Amino acid sequence: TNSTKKFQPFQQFGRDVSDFTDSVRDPKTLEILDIAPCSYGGVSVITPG
Amino acid sequence: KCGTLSNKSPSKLTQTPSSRRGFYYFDDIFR
Repeated sequence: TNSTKKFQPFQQFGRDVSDFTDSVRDPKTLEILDIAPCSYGGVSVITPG
Repeated sequence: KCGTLSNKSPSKLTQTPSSRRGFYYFDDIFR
């Protein structure tokens, strides 16, 4: 997704508290991007035996 | 070729305390 952080040109990647890649620059263009996992939410099942 | 000074005063070694100066970016990772 699009992101609103602009940093100095000696930086390429971005790490959060858990050392996971969250913000990146792009090649083939110059634009900052945010990466997020697509596994989310809690799923519970109900069975009558 | 280079100039040579004749006389000069001896260097004085007075000292001053710094105050929270001289820090640098130690990494190239955005935080």
